[PDB]
Amino acid sequence: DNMKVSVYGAGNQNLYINKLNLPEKFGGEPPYGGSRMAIEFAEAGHDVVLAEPNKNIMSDDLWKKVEDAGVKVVSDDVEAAKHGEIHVLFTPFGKATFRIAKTIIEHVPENAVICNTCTVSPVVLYYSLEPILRTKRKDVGISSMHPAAVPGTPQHGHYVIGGKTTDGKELATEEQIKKAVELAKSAGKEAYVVPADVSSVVADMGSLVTAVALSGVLDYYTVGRKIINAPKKMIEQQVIMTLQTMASLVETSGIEGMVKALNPELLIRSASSMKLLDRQKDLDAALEILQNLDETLKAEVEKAEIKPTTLVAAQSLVKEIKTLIGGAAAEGAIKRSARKLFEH
Amino acid sequence: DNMKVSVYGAGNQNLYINKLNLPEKFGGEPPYGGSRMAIEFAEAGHDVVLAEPNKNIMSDDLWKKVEDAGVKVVSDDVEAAKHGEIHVLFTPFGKATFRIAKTIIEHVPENAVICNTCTVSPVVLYYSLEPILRTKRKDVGISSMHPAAVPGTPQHGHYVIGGKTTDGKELATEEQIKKAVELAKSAGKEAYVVPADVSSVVADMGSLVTAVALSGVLDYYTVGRKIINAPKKMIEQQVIMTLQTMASLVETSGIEGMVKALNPELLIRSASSMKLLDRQKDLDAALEILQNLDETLKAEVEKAEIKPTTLVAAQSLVKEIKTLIGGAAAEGAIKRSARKLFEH
Repeated sequence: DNMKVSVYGAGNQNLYINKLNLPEKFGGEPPYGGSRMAIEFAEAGHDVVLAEPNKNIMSDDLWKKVEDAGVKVVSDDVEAAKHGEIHVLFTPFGKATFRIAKTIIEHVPENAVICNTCTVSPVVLYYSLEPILRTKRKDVGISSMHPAAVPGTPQHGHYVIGGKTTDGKELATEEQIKKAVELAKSAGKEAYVVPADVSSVVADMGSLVTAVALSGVLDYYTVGRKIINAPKKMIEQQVIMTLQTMASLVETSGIEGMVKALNPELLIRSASSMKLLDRQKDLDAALEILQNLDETLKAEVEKAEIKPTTLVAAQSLVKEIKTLIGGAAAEGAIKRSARKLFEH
Repeated sequence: DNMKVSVYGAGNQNLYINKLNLPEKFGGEPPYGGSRMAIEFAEAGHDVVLAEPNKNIMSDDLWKKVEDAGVKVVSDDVEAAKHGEIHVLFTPFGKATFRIAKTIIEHVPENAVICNTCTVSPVVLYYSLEPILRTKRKDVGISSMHPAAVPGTPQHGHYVIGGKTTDGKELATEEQIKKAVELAKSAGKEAYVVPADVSSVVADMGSLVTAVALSGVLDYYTVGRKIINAPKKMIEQQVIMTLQTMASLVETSGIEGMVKALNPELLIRSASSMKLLDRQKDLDAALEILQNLDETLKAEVEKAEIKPTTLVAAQSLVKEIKTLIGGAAAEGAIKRSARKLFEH
């Protein structure tokens, strides 16, 4: 393939090189992140444009490397928009990802696909563009290419690609998803297609939380079934209640408000009595962490306010709303409320 | 002082003595659980009835201990219902909690309060009784009395009492809650009032999941803010996304379906490149656990089906539904869907 590829954002080389010291702490050599993605795509033979308005985002010697790989660098996102059949956003969190996506959407070629990388779930990106996608650009697809490590480090061995959602929504066509997969594979990375509604949870930075929370769920699942012989449905209900309540508390009250509501001291005492099995290293680590909370953090937790939080069964509620106001109106409600939290 | 108390359920002594091996691993002597609460309440000078239909739940010799404390044992829940001003449901069980509550609600004395102990959230218990509580028995309160460990063990030093919810709902009057607090304090216990919509997540066995998940969130919060310098709002959004997605997948697809959806092998690779600070023992523990999943478990994960699961911002969605159909109808939908998952 000789795909036309546009990458947006060179990546913050000061962060990677000078703050985090990736070369020594992880390995590889600069540049890292989006400009490295561009280099790898160009070396795989694709026709690559890198859009980066801020020339000072890396040293002259690193720009040399980008250029030597055959990457064409432009400062104007619209020029990049017109070039690519696939558009890869390596963009600074928040308004930048949404801003650039909204900037390029009116200019990308017929049937183009736009992919986020580390910032924003593809479902949220889709929602942010939905007024345009639903009508004038029904041809444009949304997907993602989550590296799961910083590109340029030896830890970067694959991409996670957001495909058809678990509830059957196709945010991009099969042809568009195949382009993302090939782009990942042509650059020697493995490519894993995952439902777009879960892709960011398995690959982005928050995967730390996913991994730790999951180990806790499995720990309890084992204790519950193998020691207590609690019914499976009950164990599942308790897991749902805990994860939902924490998510809802963070949503209304922030991390500190959530911490205030759950009360680490009380939590430690109850969780302690669940120390039963041979090795529950997750539980041991958790008890040590909660009992030695940051001095500033404890003070910031006591200052926090617990806001009104509604107990819900979320997927059961989604079904309830679909039957109540109809599929179209429910999806509208889900879209608008998702945007208000994750975009606005 | 010297209240009339009714306790329902003596507790599965085989579980406490033989499954959990409490006498050796934790301490104290049987009976444990509900019958031990009755004993302690009687030793504090209260007038106690213990309702237990199955006399074979424990040996005659353990029954002796209960009677010697002055506890009156009956097999009929309705008899206990007429006796108490406070009713304590010791049903770590399943739906028996709902059956007994529905049996006693028409028979409890004026102004009685009904408290569950483990597993079932008082908000859900309230919902299951709501048509009667909102019509014929507006005098009755619902609360909870979650022990910090199994009653009878040395580790049990406090109770968590479910009070007014975070969104300001009063399931019981302030006076009924203070009665519960006074009772809980029997035998020298501490008693803490926690909003009823979060009390079960802090004190029940699911607190294992709460503690471990919280340690992951705090780990990521620290790394995110102090090392990577990720914006706080980004960290909170990813935390919400992770917790919500795991909760929703378990709800639609079970533990096995959720694991299948998130894929521990993929998870280990992404989370590994977040081993980014001196001590992150939760992360270390999680990576080892995910890498050594139970064989029998793995086969049931490959057998599992990932069911339609909808990405949502739950509290934002609750607000959106309210603006669409009004507060009363929204609360109806929330109540019906909560009962469908947590009560059936």
